[PDB]
Amino acid sequence: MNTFSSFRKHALLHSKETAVKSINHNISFYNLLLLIQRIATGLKSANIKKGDRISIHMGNCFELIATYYACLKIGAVFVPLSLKLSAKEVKNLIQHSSSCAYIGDKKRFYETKQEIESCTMLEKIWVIDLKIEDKENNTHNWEEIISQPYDYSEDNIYTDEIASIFYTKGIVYSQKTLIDAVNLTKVTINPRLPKKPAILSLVDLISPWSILITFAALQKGYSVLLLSEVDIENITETLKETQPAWIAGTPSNFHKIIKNEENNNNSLDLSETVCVAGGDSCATELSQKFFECFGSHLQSSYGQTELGGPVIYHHDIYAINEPSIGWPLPGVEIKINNTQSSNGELLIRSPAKTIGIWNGHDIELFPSDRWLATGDLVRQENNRNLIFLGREKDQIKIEGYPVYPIEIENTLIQHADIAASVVFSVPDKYAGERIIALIQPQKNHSLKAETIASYLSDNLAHYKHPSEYIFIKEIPVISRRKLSNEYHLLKSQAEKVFTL
Ligand SMILES: CCc1cc(C(=O)O)c2c(c1)C(=O)C=C2
Repeated sequence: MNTFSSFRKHALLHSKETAVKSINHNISFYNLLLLIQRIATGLKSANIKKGDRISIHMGNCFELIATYYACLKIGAVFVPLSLKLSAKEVKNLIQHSSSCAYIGDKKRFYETKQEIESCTMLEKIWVIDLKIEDKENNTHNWEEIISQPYDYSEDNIYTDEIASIFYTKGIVYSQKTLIDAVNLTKVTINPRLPKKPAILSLVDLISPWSILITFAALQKGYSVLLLSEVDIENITETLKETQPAWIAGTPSNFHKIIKNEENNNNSLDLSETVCVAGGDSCATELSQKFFECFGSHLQSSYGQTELGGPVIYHHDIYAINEPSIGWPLPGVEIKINNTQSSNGELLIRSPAKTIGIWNGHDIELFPSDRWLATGDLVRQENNRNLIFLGREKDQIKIEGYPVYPIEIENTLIQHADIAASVVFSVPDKYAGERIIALIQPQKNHSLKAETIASYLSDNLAHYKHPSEYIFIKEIPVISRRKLSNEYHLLKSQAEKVFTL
C-alpha cells in the first residue's frame, strides 16, 4: 500500500465520515474518493500519462487534496508551486520541472497568466473559476476535468516510481518516499481523546509539511480543517468557531495566537487542543509563554524536505527546562559530530529516502546511506532527548570553550523582569570575543541590572556570563550576526548599558 490505496481503503470503510471541511463546506470520505476518481478520469482523457509532471498552484480547497490523490492514483508526478513565489519564479519552476500540465485556482492563475500560458510544454491548463473568455487553446475550466464519470480504468503504480517533486532544487520523492514520510508524520499527530477529531494545519496545503499532515490525518481517519487566508488573519475568531483538536503551525503562527488573547476579553480555550510548532529550530521559549497563556502543552516537529518528512518530535517541549527539540522518530538515525566534546553538529539519516534532485534534465541520485548535516548543535541525553545548543554559526568561543547564545537566553527569559533577550558576541582584541546580552525589560517592571548578574552567577558557569548588558525597550525585528554588527548603534540607542 501506497498513499492513494491507503486513502481509498479508509475511505471505503468509513465512507460517511467527514474527510475535509472548511468553515462553510464539508466533504465525506466517500464523496472525496468520488471526486478523486473523476479528476483521474479527466486527467487520462486529456492524455496525461504516468510519469507526466503536473504543476499545482492553488490555495487551500478540497480540490487541492483531491488533485494530489488523483495524481497519485494514476502515477502523475505532482509539483506544488508555493504561493510565496512570484510570477517569474512560478514560470521558472513550470519550465525547470518539465511539467506538461498545470492545475490552479482563479486567484493564482490570473496573477500568473502570461507566464503560465507561455510555457509551451504545457498541453493542458485547468483553472478553477476560469473566466469564460479565457476558455481557449490549452486553457480549460476546472469543471472539464470532472465532467465525466469515473471510467474504472486500472492503474499499475509501483513504490519505486516517482510521485512528486518538492522544490526548496527539486527534491524527488518516490511513492515509497511518501509512504515513509507519511508514516513519520502519523507519529506526530496525536489529538486528545474526544469526550471525530479535526486536524488543522496553518501552513498552506501547497507546502510539503501540510501535504504530509493531510495524508497522515486522513489515513488515521481524522477530518482535516482547511482555512483560507482571511480565516487565518482572523485566527482567534476562526478557532473559537471551528474548534479543531490539533493544530500545526510555525512558531510565528502560535506567537500570533498568543498576542491576540491580550486584547480579546473572551478567552480562546486551547487547553484540550494539541498544538505542534514546526520548524528547523527550537520552540522551548515559545512553549512556556504558550503554557501560561493557554494551559496547553506545546509540541514541536523538526524536519525538512531533504529528509522526506518530520524526523525529530518533541511531544512536550515545556516538560524540559533546557532548550530541546525532542526525540528521533521511528527509524530515524542520528549522529553527533562531537569528536572529543559532549556537544556537536547533528547529522541525520531518515527512513524516508528521497530519490535525488531534479536539475532540469536528470535526477542526481542520492546514495541512500548519506547523512544530512543540519548546521544545528546538540547534545543527546541518556533518554535520547536532543538538547538544542543552537545554530553552529552562532556559537561563541570563550577561553577555547564553546558558548551557546540560545542557552544563555533561555536562562535569562526565566526572570520575570525580562520580557526578551538576545545574546551575541563582539570582537575583542585580547579575549577574541566578548559576550553581550541585549535585554528587554518587561513593561512596567523596573529594569535592575546586578540582579541579572547575580541570577546568572547562580545558574550558568562563569565563562558563559555576558560581559555586558544592553537594556533596550524593544529588540529590533532575529539574526545574532546582524545585531553584533550593530553593537555600537544598539549601545547608543540603549536605555542603559552595564559593563561588568
Ligand atoms: C516535509 C518536510 C518538512 C518540512 C517542514 C517545513 O516547515 O518546511 C517541516 C517538517 C518537515 C517538520 O517536521 C516541521 C516543519
